[PDB]
Amino acid sequence: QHLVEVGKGYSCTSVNTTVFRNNSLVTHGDEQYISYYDNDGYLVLGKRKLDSEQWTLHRTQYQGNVKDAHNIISMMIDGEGYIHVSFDHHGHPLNYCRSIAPGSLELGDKMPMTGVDEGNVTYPEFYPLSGGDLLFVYRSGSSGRGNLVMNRYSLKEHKWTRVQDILIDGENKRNAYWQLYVDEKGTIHLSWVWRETWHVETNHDICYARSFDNGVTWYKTSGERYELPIKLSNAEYACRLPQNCELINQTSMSADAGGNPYIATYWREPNSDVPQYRIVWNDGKMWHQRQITDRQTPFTLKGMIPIARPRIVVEGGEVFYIFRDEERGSRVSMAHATDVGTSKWTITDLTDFSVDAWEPSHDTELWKKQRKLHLFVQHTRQGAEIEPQMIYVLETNM
Ligand SMILES: [Cl-]
Ligand SMILES: [Cl-]
Ligand SMILES: [Cl-]
Ligand SMILES: [Cl-]
Ligand SMILES: [Cl-]
Ligand SMILES: [Cl-]
Ligand SMILES: [Cl-]
Repeated sequence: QHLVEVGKGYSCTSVNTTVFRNNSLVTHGDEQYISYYDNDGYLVLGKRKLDSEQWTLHRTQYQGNVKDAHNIISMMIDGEGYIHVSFDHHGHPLNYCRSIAPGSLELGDKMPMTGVDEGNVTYPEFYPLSGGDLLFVYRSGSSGRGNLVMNRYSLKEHKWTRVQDILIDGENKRNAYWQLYVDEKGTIHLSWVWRETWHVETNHDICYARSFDNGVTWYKTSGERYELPIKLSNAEYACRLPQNCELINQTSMSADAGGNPYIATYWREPNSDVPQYRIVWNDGKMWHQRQITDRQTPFTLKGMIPIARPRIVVEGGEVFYIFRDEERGSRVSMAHATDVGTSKWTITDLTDFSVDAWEPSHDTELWKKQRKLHLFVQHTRQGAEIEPQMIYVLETNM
């Protein structure tokens, strides 16, 4: 299992290593790009040729509040090769920059997208759309308010426009926590859990929608077009799960080449106090679930979480499931099923060392285009002032 050194980065919190960095690492053509905060809090951008281990690294003019692990960096490359990057939010005005030129690590000034509803941003996420355009998703609101906002970047006009103002409706009652993926056919997939009130134990259910027209209209797997916005009552339930089953929020999802969705998360068995890793997927006709490992060690979300929220990639039913577990010494770990429906899941460790509070993020585009799995790997703590730890790209042997 081959580790490619990048550079040392901040490790006192998990800001560089959350599951919801979309993306920390991204390939365009034969170049791979990475982003992180250095030990002084500066946003660093880097790139290499995929056939080299020599990085060009550039400390930008920007800093982030790295003591708040919410305040992540998400990046993406558009069809003309410009880096788009958004960073350093926890209910704050939008921070968004772009490369000054194709493939450049140098950024211009902070810019608006649409200039509307950009005062209270959390969780910036980018996804590439067919033809070179980009999608941007974020949570708008402070003091417990949350709403999913979705924009599109037209490569042609070089501008952002709003796609949905209200896609998921909490009806002034509840919040949602979501994840998305744009499949190899350009379909946008969306899944989420509800959170009924302040407390994490009030998370419940896994819901799903998809769009074939870059976010304008939305469908269920069973073919019905949604009447928007999507509420508790009309949502498609991929998996019905109660409150108080240790169901976690804000994980990740993927799809196979055929456009079938796969969702990776965790929750406990009814007759147990031990959360277990899960996969939920739809085969075109039915939703299924499987438990990935047989953990022994209990924990509860109520009141550092001992396991990481997961990532997955899929190849025609074959699943590679990336996680981290105190039971395995907090190494980077992988579970593999030849066939998601029927195989036993074989577990291996991808690092021989602990990465502690690390969660996985991966080069989504390299998997889609080249079927290679590269992970952003760095030891971090749930913040003790520790020395910055080396960031690697882990090039996975499968
Ligand atoms: Cl190595
Ligand atoms: Cl700054
Ligand atoms: Cl929300
Ligand atoms: Cl994607
Ligand atoms: Cl596939
Ligand atoms: Cl079903
Ligand atoms: Cl088997």
